[PDB]
Amino acid sequence: ELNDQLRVRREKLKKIEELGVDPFGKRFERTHKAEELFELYGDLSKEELEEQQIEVAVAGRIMTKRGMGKAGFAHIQDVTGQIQIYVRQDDVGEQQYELFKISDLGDIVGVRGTMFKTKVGELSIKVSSYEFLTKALRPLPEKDIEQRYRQRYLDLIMNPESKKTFITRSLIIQSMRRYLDSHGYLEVETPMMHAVAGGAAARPFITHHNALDMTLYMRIAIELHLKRLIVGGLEKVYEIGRVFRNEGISTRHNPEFTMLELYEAYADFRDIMKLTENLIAHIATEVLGTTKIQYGEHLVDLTPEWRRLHMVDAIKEYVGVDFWRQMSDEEARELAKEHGVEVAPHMTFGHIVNEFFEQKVEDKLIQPTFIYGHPVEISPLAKKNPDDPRFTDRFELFIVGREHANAFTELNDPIDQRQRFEEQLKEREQGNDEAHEMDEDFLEALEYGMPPTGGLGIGVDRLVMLLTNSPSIRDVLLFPQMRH
Amino acid sequence: ELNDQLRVRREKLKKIEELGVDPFGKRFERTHKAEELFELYGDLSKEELEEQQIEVAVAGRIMTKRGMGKAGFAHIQDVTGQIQIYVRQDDVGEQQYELFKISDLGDIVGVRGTMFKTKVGELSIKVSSYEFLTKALRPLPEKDIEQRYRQRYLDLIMNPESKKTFITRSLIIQSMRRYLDSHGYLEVETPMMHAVAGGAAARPFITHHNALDMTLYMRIAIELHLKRLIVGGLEKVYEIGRVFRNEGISTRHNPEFTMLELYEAYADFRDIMKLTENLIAHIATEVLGTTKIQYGEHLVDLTPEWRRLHMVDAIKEYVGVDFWRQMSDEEARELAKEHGVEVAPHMTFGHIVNEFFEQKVEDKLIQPTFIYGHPVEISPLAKKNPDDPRFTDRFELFIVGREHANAFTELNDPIDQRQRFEEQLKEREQGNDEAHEMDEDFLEALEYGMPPTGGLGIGVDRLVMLLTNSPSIRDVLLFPQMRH
Ligand SMILES: Nc1ncnc2c1ncn2[C@@H]1O[C@H](COP(=O)(O)OP(=O)(O)OP(=O)(O)OP(=O)(O)OC[C@H]2O[C@@H](n3cnc4c(N)ncnc43)[C@H](O)[C@@H]2O)[C@@H](O)[C@H]1O
Ligand SMILES: Nc1ncnc2c1ncn2[C@@H]1O[C@H](COP(=O)(O)OP(=O)(O)OP(=O)(O)OP(=O)(O)OC[C@H]2O[C@@H](n3cnc4c(N)ncnc43)[C@H](O)[C@@H]2O)[C@@H](O)[C@H]1O
Ligand SMILES: NC(=O)[C@@H](N)CCCC[NH3+]
Ligand SMILES: NC(=O)[C@@H](N)CCCC[NH3+]
Ligand SMILES: [Mg+2]
Ligand SMILES: [Mg+2]
Ligand SMILES: [Mg+2]
Ligand SMILES: [Mg+2]
Ligand SMILES: [Mg+2]
Ligand SMILES: [Mg+2]
Repeated sequence: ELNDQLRVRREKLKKIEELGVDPFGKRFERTHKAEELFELYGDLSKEELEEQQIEVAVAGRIMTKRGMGKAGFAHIQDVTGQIQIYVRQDDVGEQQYELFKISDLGDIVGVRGTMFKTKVGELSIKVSSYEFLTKALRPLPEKDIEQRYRQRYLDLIMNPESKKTFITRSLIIQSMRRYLDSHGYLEVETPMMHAVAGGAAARPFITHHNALDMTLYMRIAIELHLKRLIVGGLEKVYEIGRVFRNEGISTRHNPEFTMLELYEAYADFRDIMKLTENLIAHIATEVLGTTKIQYGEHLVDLTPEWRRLHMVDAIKEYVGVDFWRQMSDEEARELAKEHGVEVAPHMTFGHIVNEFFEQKVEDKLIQPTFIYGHPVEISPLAKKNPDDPRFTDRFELFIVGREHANAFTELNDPIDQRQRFEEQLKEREQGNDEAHEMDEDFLEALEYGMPPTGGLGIGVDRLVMLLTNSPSIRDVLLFPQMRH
Repeated sequence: ELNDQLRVRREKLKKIEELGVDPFGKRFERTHKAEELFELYGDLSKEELEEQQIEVAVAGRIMTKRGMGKAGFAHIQDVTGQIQIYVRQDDVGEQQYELFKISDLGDIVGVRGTMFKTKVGELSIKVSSYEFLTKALRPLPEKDIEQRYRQRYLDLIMNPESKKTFITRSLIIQSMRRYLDSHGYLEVETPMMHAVAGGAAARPFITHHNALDMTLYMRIAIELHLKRLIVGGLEKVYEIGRVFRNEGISTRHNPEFTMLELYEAYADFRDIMKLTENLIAHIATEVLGTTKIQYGEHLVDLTPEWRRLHMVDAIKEYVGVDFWRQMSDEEARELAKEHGVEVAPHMTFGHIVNEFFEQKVEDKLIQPTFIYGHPVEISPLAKKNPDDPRFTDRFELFIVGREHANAFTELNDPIDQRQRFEEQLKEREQGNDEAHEMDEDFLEALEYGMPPTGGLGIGVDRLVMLLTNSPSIRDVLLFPQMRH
């Protein structure tokens, strides 16, 4: 097992050093990637290749190897795929051949040679120069799901498919910045360490600054500092960055994740709905070529315009209870009991409406849907709806049964905002340890005047999951948080 | 007094509501920015303007106001600048004119009207519709440095040159990603919360995950996880993200900053030198239009190729001391005493060489200089130079007397690497509380084989300071860390 093959690999390490070669290599110049070779010469016949003597230089990890006396084959793998190499002793010389023979699966090498096809028609490289680049002290794993996440590098090597999800992830984010940049939004960087962790309902990670002897909280949202920039007059700003929440992991939750937050002065949540469907459609179109995608067993149509549905109307359609009716908190609690909806001590009418939605409705929303009108009690930073103040002009985007975005007509009334924070502090006294805390610096900012604004927050990891048909967030994160 | 002004603004808020207006506004559609207006017709005589009746719609903060009677003026400011508005009671009507009259400096408004020039020919908007958008409860500052950092929004409103710095910052980062993307590097996101804080010599911020009951350290570098991706076979990766160091602030230090870390398989530190100068020169050319820049009292030429200077040769040129000669630790300590170079208990020849450089040489490196050959003792993750192993194939980029980048031919030998960490542990016991920790997970990764690689780390904030002629990092960070 270990120390077994391990001792052998250490032994070969010394043998290589004794042959006057650096077992960990120097720089190496390549001319092609494996895939490029196939694209360019894959359809040429054995004869055509012999007549063109195309010389190339490539490098990669040895994945397979078969020795045959004075000559041998091996498949080396680079970031684009595998290419077979053929090494003959009489061609590369005794010294280089000795290096080929001592080479192990896992070792990394560089080669120069001419393109040719074997009798089975496999495009290969007839090696003229064999360069040893790096000795692998451990063998490639036996070719479990957890190892893929615990040791991502092994996943990337053994499951060539896996890298594609991450390449696509980069294209998704680049497409996102392209759209926002071209539409006038300024990409900014605001603090990730806050005096007060606000902007969302979540438990924060607490830390300490030694030199300044100060308690800091990793940000649970980007909202409050971006709003300060709107007060500052920047008008259109966005930030795609890490957010941290001290909470358990799930197929859709990781303690550190990437969120897009953006704010636009002079817009309201209806404008943000349009921006959201356009942005996501733009991304899907550029990256996948279409807005009609497959996710799990669902055919999801991301083609704008998406469905708009008030949360109360959603509960009426999917459950049957009509919360448009003015009722007491006690009446709402009774309904919750009758319909199997779990509620907490601090909850009143608004919280209960939301619980009805989350527990009995949201998982049925497969096609992109803008659920709007969130009760005021759970929307401390959103402006109340003018017609019915029990609700706010806020919406959440639901796709394949989960929330992908959250946005609102931002609350810019400082007096109302202070009141919302006071109500949140009261909720905390009643058991809601996720309630928003007071932020006087933020209220001060609002007092200098924040224009009417439309704000948006998108879970980038979740969007990447949707567009790559990944069932878990652990599949779109290179190094997801692992349990002890 | 200020207290008096607050009461007044508080009462005006009530009078506006009494006028049936939402004092915090609704969405407002605009057609132009203040600067666009001047660009499109800042020279068009009042005649043509009067004939064309060019209707426009803008919005912004009232910075100045003047006039009495049934006609008045005001200068509103948007993200691009200021534009004078002319409001006449006989045009907008009684109710709207009353709103104009009650409007305070600081309040935000939207207007629709036609372009025109006053007697003095000042481009202005002849208002046809006056929309009150937001009441400022606090007065704008009457037209302190640290105060501008504490309330960045006030700075952005009162000082237009500051906002430009941040717009330029975004352009610099955009230009950086374009270059890297176009040169084949894959943009990735790796963990910011680590089991073991490694990749640099620095004190970490410590935190705790409750549900997992796990101690986590905010990353002090991005290196170790990116190296895992190189083992993973990704070949070219980069990440521009936040890094956290539990240390005091300075003219070029903030507890959380942005760093670019990049790794390229099959390249060495010389290749990285070229990449670094080409990248920075590219960004300068794109953003400033030239590689000739000004920083403080210095004229800095960023045109490649930059000077390459070995640390030992730099000390010889500036201090008159030669460290190429083989010498004992005591001989080095003797030289340190003679030249007034402070040293710590855990220091030997290698550390002392670096102390000579940092204490007597670095501040004089104004023009871009690649200082290379750092002693192995202070380079635990860099490969030793083949000809003189007392030094490593590492370089730091110095410009205007400070370090902007750190890079090396990566140490891919797992056996050597473990030994480097062991020597680091020894130093920690000798008083070096910034010594690197023993990362078994990282060592395991190298044991599967990491190809020869060239790595780079650039302080983005410092690069932004350089290209925006900002004397402090506090000038290029929207919200720099404030003291208590
Ligand atoms: N820790 C947990 N473990 C298991 N189940 C849990 C759970 N927390 C909640 N659930 C369950 O998931 C369902 C919905 O819960 P909700 O609490 O209503 O929604 P959420 O998934 O927690 O996102 P959040 O409400 O915080 O979004 P936010 O606007 O702040 O932020 C904006 C966007 O950021 C993204 N986002 C938020 N948190 C994220 C995370 N930790 N990881 C990745 N993305 C995240 C999302 O796209 C979100 O729309 C319910 O069944 C609930 O019980
Ligand atoms: N906190 C402090 N306050 C006052 N004086 C101090 C100080 N720390 C050091 N000094 C003094 O500055 C001079 C040089 O000290 P050094 O310790 O050699 O320089 P450094 O600025 O600390 O860069 P470092 O070595 O940590 O960067 P790294 O490659 O790891 O990482 C790669 C790149 O990241 C950037 N970077 C590193 N730390 C940063 C930070 N905290 N903020 C912004 N950028 C940073 C840089 O561009 C660096 O090249 C000496 O006089 C020293 O005493
Ligand atoms: N929940 C959150 O993280 C919010 N800060 C996302 C943005 C909502 C609209 N302002
Ligand atoms: N000291 C640091 O932060 C290094 N991780 C910067 C990169 C050096 C080259 N690998
Ligand atoms: Mg949550
Ligand atoms: Mg939610
Ligand atoms: Mg949400
Ligand atoms: Mg430092
Ligand atoms: Mg240094
Ligand atoms: Mg440095």
